[PDB]
Amino acid sequence: TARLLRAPVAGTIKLGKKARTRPYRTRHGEEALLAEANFDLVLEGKGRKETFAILQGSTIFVQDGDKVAAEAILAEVPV
Repeated sequence: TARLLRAPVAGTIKLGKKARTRPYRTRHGEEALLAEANFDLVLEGKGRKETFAILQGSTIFVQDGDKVAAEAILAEVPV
């Protein structure tokens, strides 16, 4: 019922100014974040900047400034 968003490349996470998040314990008991507004998540790769539309109600598994590897889970987006 939800799509998983993964990092296409290694890079650093920028949540941005429009981002509104807050603590969230997922259905599997993991400590994460809940998007309480629509915002763009940014992944700064070496060769390109990737940007992802995040919907209100999405789970966010990363924090601003995190360094992530390619294929790391970034978010779970309800459909």
